[PDB]
Amino acid sequence: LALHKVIMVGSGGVGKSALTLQFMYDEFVEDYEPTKADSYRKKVVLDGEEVQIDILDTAGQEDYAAIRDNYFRSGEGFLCVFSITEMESFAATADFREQILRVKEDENVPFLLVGNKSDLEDKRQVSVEEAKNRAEQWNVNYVETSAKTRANVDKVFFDLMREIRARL
Ligand SMILES: Nc1nc2c(ncn2[C@@H]2O[C@H](COP(=O)(O)OP(=O)(O)O)[C@@H](O)[C@H]2O)c(=O)[nH]1
Ligand SMILES: *S(=O)(=O)c1ccc(S(=O)(=O)Nc2ncccc2Cl)cc1
Ligand SMILES: [Ca+2]
Ligand SMILES: [Cl-]
Repeated sequence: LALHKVIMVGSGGVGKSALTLQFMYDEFVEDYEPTKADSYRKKVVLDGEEVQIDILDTAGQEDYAAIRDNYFRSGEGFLCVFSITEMESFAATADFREQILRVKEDENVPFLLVGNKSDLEDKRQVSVEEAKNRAEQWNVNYVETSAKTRANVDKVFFDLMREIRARL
């Protein structure tokens, strides 16, 4: 099977693990150890083709730059997550983008900008407009998700795999 290597990136508390666990296990998991990184593998039928998705749920603990870069080098696509309720997590996505680009050397690397916690509209700090503008500047798609309601969870994983399939 095609193996699509996906890496979750984003600053702390944005929903990397919650998104991953909703996708993997159809549960909203609210207390996942913030410092625990893990890998997940699932067989999925992508546009009618059985493939395997491998998800690296990063947790920020790899501070050694060479090792962090080695992990990103092995990734084929990235879900770059921020929380719509934390402006600083949106700002932080620039850093992950730069890190990925330094390693992958390809501005067209499969990459979605993911604004999570869309079920907390009353706590929004990041406008849809400014996130769409950033996605336009980077030539990536912007999708808002909720790990709590499952809104667009399958979409971001499947659309990232579609980019991996098309581009690689
Ligand atoms: N309401 C809401 N809470 C969320 C959502 N995603 C994550 N959370 C909560 O935000 C906290 C941190 O999420 P987590 O996935 O552990 O963040 P990580 O550090 O990026 O892996 C947890 O308490 C989650 O329950 C979401 O879409 N909606
Ligand atoms: S490794 O498999 O021993 C390993 C994987 C992931 C981490 S981390 O998620 O805590 N940190 C990390 N890893 C890759 C890219 C960025 C970041 Cl922050 C640590 C070890
Ligand atoms: Ca986590
Ligand atoms: Cl792992």
